[PDB]
Amino acid sequence: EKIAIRDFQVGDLVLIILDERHDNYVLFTVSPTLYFLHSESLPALDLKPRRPWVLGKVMEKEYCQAKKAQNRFKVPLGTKFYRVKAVSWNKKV
Amino acid sequence: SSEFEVV
Ligand SMILES: [Mg+2]
Repeated sequence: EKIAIRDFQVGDLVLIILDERHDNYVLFTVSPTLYFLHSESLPALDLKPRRPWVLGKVMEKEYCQAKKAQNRFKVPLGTKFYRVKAVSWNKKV
Repeated sequence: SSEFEVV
């Protein structure tokens, strides 16, 4: 019913945008922490590795740290970030 | 993954 903008937990409705700085889908947030959309969620949201934003529902989150400077998230070596699995609010894909 | 690890 309402969009979460921080303190994401499973069940939350979230706004997901194709970020220009990272060339990757991220959750819109006022938090200083990075929340990336997990690559496995792209087909559930009708996205491709090019829609600009989508609403999603949080199913899972995983706290991660970059081990390589050159990675899929374009974050510096050692950056920590969450990876978030999401699905559409009401469509089974 | 070699790119990142779970903390
Ligand atoms: Mg991924």
